Amino acid sequence: QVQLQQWGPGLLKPSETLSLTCAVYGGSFGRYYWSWIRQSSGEGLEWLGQIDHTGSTTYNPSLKGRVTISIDSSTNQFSLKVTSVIAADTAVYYCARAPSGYPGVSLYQYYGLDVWGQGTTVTVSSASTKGPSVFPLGCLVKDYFPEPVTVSWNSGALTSGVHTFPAVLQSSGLYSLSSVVTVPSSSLGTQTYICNVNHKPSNTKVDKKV
Amino acid sequence: DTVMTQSPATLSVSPGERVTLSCRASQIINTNLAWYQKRPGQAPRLLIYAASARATGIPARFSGSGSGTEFTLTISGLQSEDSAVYYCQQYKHWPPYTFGRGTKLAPSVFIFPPSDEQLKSGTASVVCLLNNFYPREAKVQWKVDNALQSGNSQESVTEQDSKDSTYSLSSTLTLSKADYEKHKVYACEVTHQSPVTKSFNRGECS
Amino acid sequence: MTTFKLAACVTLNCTETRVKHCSFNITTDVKDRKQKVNATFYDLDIVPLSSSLYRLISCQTTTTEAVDAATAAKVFKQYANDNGIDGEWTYDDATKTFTVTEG
Ligand SMILES: *[C@@H]1O[C@H](CO)[C@@H](O)[C@H](O)[C@H]1NC(C)=O
Ligand SMILES: *[C@@H]1O[C@H](CO)[C@@H](O)[C@H](O)[C@H]1NC(C)=O
Ligand SMILES: *[C@@H]1O[C@H](CO)[C@@H](O)[C@H](O)[C@H]1NC(C)=O
Repeated sequence: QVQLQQWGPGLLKPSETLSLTCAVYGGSFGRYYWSWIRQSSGEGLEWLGQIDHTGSTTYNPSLKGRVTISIDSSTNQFSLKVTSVIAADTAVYYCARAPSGYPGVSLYQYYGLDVWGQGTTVTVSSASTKGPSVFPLGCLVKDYFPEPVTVSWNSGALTSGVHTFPAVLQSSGLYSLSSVVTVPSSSLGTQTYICNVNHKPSNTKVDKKV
Repeated sequence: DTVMTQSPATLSVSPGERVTLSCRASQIINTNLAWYQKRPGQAPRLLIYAASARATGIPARFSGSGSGTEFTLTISGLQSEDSAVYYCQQYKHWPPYTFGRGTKLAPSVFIFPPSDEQLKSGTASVVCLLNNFYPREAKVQWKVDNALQSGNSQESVTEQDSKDSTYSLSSTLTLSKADYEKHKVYACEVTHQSPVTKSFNRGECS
Repeated sequence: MTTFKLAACVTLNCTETRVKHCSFNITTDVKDRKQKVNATFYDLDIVPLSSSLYRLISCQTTTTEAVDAATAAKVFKQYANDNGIDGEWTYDDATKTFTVTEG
């Protein structure tokens, strides 16, 4: 019943301030740890902090004072705010829920992170943003920054059997990757097949017909 | 600050089998240990909490035991979807709840030279596609006219599909149109498993 | 070689704030009318059973150090006869743990 949905920047520059916002659908704040966890691109999970409906917070010291969370009673959302951003902060960021027991009644004071938001990729660098170029085959999106890029087919309908690959960093300082599909034999006409490609960081959505 | 230490790192071990994943708290953490599973295009989902209790939802084929300092998630009756990463989190000592660094759980060749548009812009890259490995360990070398390309080929690697088996590879050779307009044979040499290595030349037909 | 646990588990009859109201049979005196009684629980603290019935996450446990799971079976079943423990005998090959559900 609980939906977690986050959103925010995804690219920003050293010294600045990251800001992310999780909104909770189907339930409320009631004595849960509303948490923030991140994973550097090929790294370990790192616990950032958490807040409960009070305003009570607990941040990870090993981040000095940089991290700060807040909560917004009205809308059922809460929000991460990292200060003085630097390159290591490039990581996927998740909002998550942890239940905190019940004073007296409960065995423990923490049950898992049971509920996780979809994730927000946040890339810190000086480089500016460039939408990809889309070159049909199959589908090819090339030369974009930063991560990541959206690949859906026929406004979502077409789905099955794909191997949409991981991004490959080029020497040009710009990422690029390759999206395939597997539909053997033919039936070339009758059905028309389009790749939806979206690149939030740079306001680029191409519906390039293949 | 408790430090979590999983041990096997990787296990690409065969289905149906019994597997024992370890986790080791550097300190005594009673039974405050949870286990997370991480799928591909997915966030972590909660498997076992309280060192031993299955999270509401996750099937009984998962077994988390342990207490004090050495812990274990354990799976046996594997479904296909079970390839993923498996992380453990301690929650006795905090600030820093701390996680462990995890445990990680013949091909088919194709080839693809550029379209009209990729050329008309400036440079052109030729990519090949290794649909479905078993296993992923391989070397794929681009060559043009009894040569070998070094430094101008990039590599892409997928992680095992859940609703199937397998891996998948994506190499790419990056040069300018002042180099694709020329030259003859363009070979993607996929070694293992004797190799059929598709190609094309100079520009051709529809 | 290996260490075996045995959990002696009070069965719970129960039926969202995470609270569940539940009833179970407690002892003391060592042969009362076996007393049905009502306590409050945290829903995440009870695990289901094949019926709606529940057991707590952790229980009062005894540990043996057997030669084999077979010998440990005896030892526990003997230990249970010795103290007034009768119920469902289930066992896990991954926990190496015998759970008995009383009440
Ligand atoms: C004990 O619990 C049951 C079910 O919760 C209820 O029917 C009964 O009234 C309770 N007894 C008291 C004294 O509250
Ligand atoms: C115990 O649970 C059963 C169902 O399994 C129910 O019929 C019965 O009324 C319950 N008794 C009490 C005292 O709650
Ligand atoms: C134990 O409790 C069950 C239901 O929880 C009940 O059916 C049974 O009568 C109880 N045993 C006693 C009171 O000795």
